[PDB]
Parts: sequence; C-alpha cells; structure tokens
Amino acid sequence: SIGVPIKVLHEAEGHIVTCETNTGEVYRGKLIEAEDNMNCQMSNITVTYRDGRVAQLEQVYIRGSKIRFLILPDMLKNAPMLK
Amino acid sequence: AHPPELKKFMDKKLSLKLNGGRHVQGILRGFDPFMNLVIDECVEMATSGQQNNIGMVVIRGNSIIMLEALERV
Amino acid sequence: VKLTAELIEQAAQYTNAVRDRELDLRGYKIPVIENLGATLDQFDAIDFSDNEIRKLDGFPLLRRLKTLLVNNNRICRIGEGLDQALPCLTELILTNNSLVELGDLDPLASLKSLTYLSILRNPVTNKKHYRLYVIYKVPQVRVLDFQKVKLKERQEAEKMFK
Amino acid sequence: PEELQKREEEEFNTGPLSVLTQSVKNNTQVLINCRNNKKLLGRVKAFDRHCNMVLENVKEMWTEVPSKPVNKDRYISKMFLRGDSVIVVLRNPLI
Amino acid sequence: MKLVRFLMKLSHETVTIELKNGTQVHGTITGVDVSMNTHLKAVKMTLKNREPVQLETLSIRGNNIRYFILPDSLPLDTLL
Amino acid sequence: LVEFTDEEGYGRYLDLHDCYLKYINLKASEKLDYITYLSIFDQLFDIPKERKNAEYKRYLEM
Amino acid sequence: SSKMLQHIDYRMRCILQDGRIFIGTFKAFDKHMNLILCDCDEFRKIKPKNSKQAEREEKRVLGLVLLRGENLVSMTVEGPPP
Amino acid sequence: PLNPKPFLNGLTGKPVMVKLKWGMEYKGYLVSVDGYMNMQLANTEEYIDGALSGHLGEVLIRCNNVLYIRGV
Amino acid sequence: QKVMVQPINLIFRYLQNRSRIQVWLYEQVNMRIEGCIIGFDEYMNLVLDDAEEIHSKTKSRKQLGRIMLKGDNITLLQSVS
RNA sequence: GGAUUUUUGGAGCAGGGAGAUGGAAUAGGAGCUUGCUCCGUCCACUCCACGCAUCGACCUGGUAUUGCAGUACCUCCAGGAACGGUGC
Repeated sequence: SIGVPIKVLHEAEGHIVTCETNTGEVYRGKLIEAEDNMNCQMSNITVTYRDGRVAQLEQVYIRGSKIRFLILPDMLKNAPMLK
Repeated sequence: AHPPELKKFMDKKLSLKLNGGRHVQGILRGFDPFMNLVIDECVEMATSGQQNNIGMVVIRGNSIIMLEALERV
Repeated sequence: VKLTAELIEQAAQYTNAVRDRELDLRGYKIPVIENLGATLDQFDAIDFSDNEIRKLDGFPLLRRLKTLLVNNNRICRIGEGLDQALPCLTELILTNNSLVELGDLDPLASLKSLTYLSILRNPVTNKKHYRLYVIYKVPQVRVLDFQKVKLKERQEAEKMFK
Repeated sequence: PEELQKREEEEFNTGPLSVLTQSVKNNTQVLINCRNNKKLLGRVKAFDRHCNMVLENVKEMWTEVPSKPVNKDRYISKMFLRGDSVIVVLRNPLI
Repeated sequence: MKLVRFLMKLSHETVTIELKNGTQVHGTITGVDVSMNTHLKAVKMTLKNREPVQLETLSIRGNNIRYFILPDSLPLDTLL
Repeated sequence: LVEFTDEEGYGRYLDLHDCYLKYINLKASEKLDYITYLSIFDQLFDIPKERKNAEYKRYLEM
Repeated sequence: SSKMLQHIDYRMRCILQDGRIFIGTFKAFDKHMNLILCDCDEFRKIKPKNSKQAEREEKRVLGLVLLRGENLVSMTVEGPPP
Repeated sequence: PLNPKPFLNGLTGKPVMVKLKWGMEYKGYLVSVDGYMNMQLANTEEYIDGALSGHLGEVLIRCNNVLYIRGV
Repeated sequence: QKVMVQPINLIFRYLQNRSRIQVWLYEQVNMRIEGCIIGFDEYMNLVLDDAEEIHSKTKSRKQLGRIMLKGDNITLLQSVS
C-alpha cells in the first residue's frame, strides 16, 4: 500500500537533499517537490552529471526512476517510520 | 493515479536531459499522468554542440531523467 | 583486568568527527589488546581512550583501518606487524604516550599509507633532530604535529646521518 | 479462476507461446533465447503467461573470450527461468 | 497459474541462483514471496569475475535474478 | 564451529553433494542418478564411470 | 512474509544497480521495497585500468539515503545493530 | 489510421523482419502477437544487421527485445 | 489554469497530417527513425510507414516500409516533412 | 496489478596502432623434453595523437583573512598530473 519509503521521501523533500541518478546525474540541493512516483523537483541544486564539473542549476526536474539513491535529512534519523 | 506537479512550470522554459545523454531545450507545453512532458520551441542538443529546432517535441518521461529551469515562473 | 570482546562489541562503532566509522572504548584502562576483529569489517577506527596498554601491539588483521586512538595509554615501544594489519591506515594517533628513543621508530617507516600521525607528549619530542628522524623515516606523510611536512625538512632528513 | 484458467490454457496454446505450449504437451527441448546472450537448451516443464519456464536437461553455453571466444558449456538438468532475462522461447532448434 | 508459484515450492531447498549482475551463487534461500523475492542464506555468491563471497542472511531480489536451479531430489510436476 | 555442516553432523555425514554437483555439471547425463553416483564414490580404482583422461580426474582430486 | 523485517536496524550491505556495496543501518521495506538506509555509506571499485596498479575502493557516505526501488541486487548484513 | 491490432494482424503471418534490441532481425511469418506483444514467427531466419544466418524457424520472442517489426 | 495538450494529441495531429518525422531512440542517440506513422492506439506504441534507420556517424539509411517500432524505445520526434 | 517513474530488466561486450624493446620460475602448441623458430591473453619504459577536454580533491612554495556557527565544497598565482566519472 502506502510506503514508509514515501514518508521518508516526504520528510526528505523541501530542503537540501542529494539525489543520485542512473548515469551519475547527482543533484545536491533543495529537493522541493517530490511525488510518490519520485519525479523529484530540486531547487538551487549542484548536480555533477558524474562529470566532476558539478555545476549549480535551479529548479531541476530529476526523475526518480533513474534515482540510484537520495541522501535525506540527517536529523530525522529518529523517524516515525522506524522509530 | 496522480498527475505530476509541473503546474507553475507549464508554459515556461526547461532544458531537459533525456536518455542518449541528449538535451531538449523547450517550453513546458503538455503532459499526461504518464509525465509525458511535451515541449514546443524545443530543440535537440547532441553529444557534440550541434542543435536542431524540432518544432514540437512530445518528450516521454520514458527516458528523460532530468530537466532544469530557465526562470522562476 | 580482562579486556574482552565484551568491551569491543559494546564499544561504539558509528559516525566519527570526520564522518567515518569509529569504535570508542573510553573508560576502561584496558591493558589487554585482544579480541578485536569482531568489529566485523564494518569499522575503520579503533579507539582506546583511557587505556594502559603496555606498548603498541595487539591488533587484528584490519585492511580497512582509517583511525586508531592509542592516546592516554601506556605506549612505551612500537610493535612490528603494523602495516599488513593496517594498510588503509593513515591515522594512528598515539599522543600522550611514552615513546622514548628512536629505536621505537623501527617499524614506523614500513607503512606505505602513513600521512596523518601524532605521537605527541613523548620524550622523543624535545630531543634534537627528532622531527628530522621522523621526516626521514616517513615518506608519504602529510600531517605531522598538525602542521604540514616540508621538502626542506625532507632534504635535511635524508641528507643528514649518512 | 475457472473460466480465467480456461482462457489461459487457450491463450498459451493458441497464441504466441505456442512454441512452449508444444514444448509442454509434446515434451520438446526448446531454445530459450536470453536477452543477455547465454544460450540454454532443454525441455519446458512449467510454463505460463510472462514466459516463465522451468527447463529440464538444461545446458547453458556462452561465448567466452579468454583470443577467439570458446563455447563455455555446462548442463544442469533441472533449472528454472523467469521470462525477463528471456528474449525468445523457440520450440525447435536443429539440435 | 505461473511458475512464480513453482518457485514458491522452495524452503529448506538447496538451490543455485544466477542473478542479474553476472552473479552465480549456491544458496539455501530463507523465504520467497509471490514476486520472486527469494532471500539467500549461507550462500556462496560470485558475480562477474568475482570470489566465493559468503552471505549468511542475504535478500536476493526478483527481476534482478536471471536463472534458478532447483534441487535434484525435486519432483517437477509436484513442484508446479 | 566451521568443521560441521548442516546435515554432516560433526562426523555423522559428509559432503558428497558438492562433488556430485560438479560431476553432474561435467558429465550432463540424463541418468546420472543415485546408483551411479554411489558406485563411482564407493569403489577405489575400477574402470571409472567417467573419463579420467579429462578434467574428471582433477575434479575427483578436488 | 517480510523476510528482512528481522534483519533490519543493523548495518547491512545493500547491493546496487551497478555493483556497489553500501552498509547502511537499514530501516524498512515496501512493496517496491525502496530502501531507507540510515548511517549509510557506499564504496565501489576504484578500477586501476591496469594490473601493476591494484584495485581499491574510495569511501563515500550519504548518511541517510532513500535508495529508490530499482536499486537492490541483494541485501546482506555487514554490521550488527548499534 | 491503422492501429497496432490491425497492422500487426495483417503482418502476423506476413514475413516480417523484426529487429530485436541486439541486432536480431527475424525474417518470417508471425503466428500471433496479442496484447502481450509476445512475438512468435513460423519459419523465420535469424539476421544480424540484416544478414540471414540462422535456421530455427518458428521461434517465439518476448516483446522486451523487440526494437522494430515490419512486413517485407 | 491552462489546459493540457496531450502527447497523444501531438501523435494524432501528426498521423492526421500523414507527416514524415524522424524519432529518437534509447541508449543510442546516433540512430534516428525517419518515417511516417499510420495509426495509433491508447498505448503510444509507435507504428510507422516507409521508415528507415538513419545513422549519425555512419551516415546510412536502411528502409523497412510499414514498420512497427517498440513503444518504450520512443523518446520524441522532429517533423521533417 | 510483466507497457513512459522503481520488481519479469538495454543487457551483454570490447579497450587506439608499433619498434632486432622484455618478464610467465610452478601453466600454453607444433616442430616429437634441453637448445632454438613462429604463434592466437598483460604490464614497465619510449613514438604517435603522455587515448583526447572539463572540473573536483590533493603535493609544492609564495600569498588574504583573527574570525562565532552548524557545511554539497570556500583564497589567489604557478607546476605536475599520483586519483574519479562526463562528451568522442
């Protein structure tokens, strides 16, 4: 049904997170709008494209289908999902 | 069964990374809950700096894993 | 007093200051260096704050080790088989220790991975040409007494004592 | 359930998977073609919609470049296969 | 019916899984759900150009598996 | 600890399944069953049920 | 069944879509089973491109990572629960 | 307008060259490809880059390989 | 606010025009599918007419006729005629 | 509940050329072991087109800042490429 994964994504949206995509497209920035289908909207992000020129763009639409992972708030380690 | 949130970004400029490392520079114009964001005034960007204006690209979210913003909308 | 795998498993193996896996055993005065590999390949730092270890010896095969705290200890000498058991080792911080003479620097050079070291508060400190002996024996070193090594220091340390 | 499995037999039998249907009603040793280029030859013992087939007398071969690739060949008699790694399921090879 | 249910006839069963990343492993898996989800145990795994790496409790995925090998004392018709 | 497998019993059963699986993957015979396995693994130096002039000898050595 | 539901909360090496091993103190599962790995890191092969240079792995830590469901190749335990 | 169903039905049996995702172009008369898009031809030969090379004939492909399908 | 112009609306207007376009592919941006679509369905599995493979690096065009390319290996198209 | 976002998969594969340059002790074939000739897997040096650019971290010396706040990452010049993946 509903995913505590999606609850984690909702607790990771809105602020600085760091998504990592398929070919190395990794965007560290304000993952503003993520919908449970994971098409993450990031804001004011610094994305590498795995290119090592990890350049800063604004309001990117990084799909989550290619998202290898997503570094979330290190302050919600005491989540309500795990607790 | 939920449409995507391209709502304030519609009718505005995005530079998208789709598979094949390709880029589609265009206007957000049309979509479905399948996220198939369709870009008019959309132009291709290849591996080399070559770029062709495509008229109206209905670019499926089947591949496009990125797209950045040109403005604030 | 028995220092066991009780105090090594109950030790804290989690995020260090520089965001690495550190395993603290503070508050034991443990003089026994045994039963450690039960960190289970998920550890890089072994810390024995408040220890009385008769010298530097007694570690298991850790190809991953990235920090070790042997400060506030009873280190008198320096044991031999350190490199093959710490090839990933750069941080073996043994300050507040009691190393005395440059014969305690005999296994210090055989590592290819030593760059971030500390042996502070030892009688090997105020001795003349002690940092010279160090800058001779430690090729790949970068962090020595919390200030960079120098190519001038390396020239001095190679050229002297032929 | 009942009418659904009736239509299901009709689908596996009179549809595209007729190759595996004949491998099951005829006990044929059929070439399951992987999408990853590992040719397994053998029967079809359990088979269904998604091309999920369990093969008996299974023999897997690969083009292994140590050079000029050799046919790496082994034969595990019984072994299962899901239909995702499969590109094809062909009833009849010439061997 | 599907052969996912035929692979559901495997618990305390000596199997061999060739997975998606060039993997080949011997395993007595822990328990398998309807979407092929078969978690390995005491398994000796070797991906492409690898070692016999050991996992005492591991969770081998579904669509990220390629080939499965059942026991020899396993009646096929009785397993499907 | 590691000297006893599941069914082996610390000295009650042994590991013939692994060499049996290796011989199966080698010979690939539609009737290489319990009787043939036990006959090949019981005797000492008969005319073997597989070619020893191939890697079957090395597999027996393993 | 929910097999991992016993082995969660410990540092577990989750495998990747590209063959890495990432020891995160795993939390929870799903129907897609997207991972929420806390105190989580990663490490992959630093390929020498040669043989007289040897192979290692450079250390990366994400902390808490929300690995999308398309990730797992396996999930094994590499750290007991702290 | 000639939708998937009518077009692939008038070509189901017409000798199709069907390009798979690794160079495989089947040359043969399809049996049936229903909504599951599972292909299967009768007396189809293998091709790599359009070179007829194999004789397996009535072979049944998963659609997950299919790049293209045309009736020659 | 603003209303949706479906990608199926794009494909439908293209087919009604019976127009020739070249289409993009997956994991290989070198090759393009130059042809016209004949019809459609609710699935967007692109069916094509008089199509040909056109290579960037190689610079060749191998024609199929009324071909049925995959539906998931589509990305987009440029209407060339 | 195997069709454009996660679990019935686009996965597999191969490292650019050459010089009377070289190592295989325990491991390749034939000329029926040793000697010697040619032959289908790498790395060290050197020639091209240090396989080509970006950037990031670092080693080198010079160089600006004495300052309180929770970090993708914060000096500037210059060298070298010991390391990473991005386009060919």
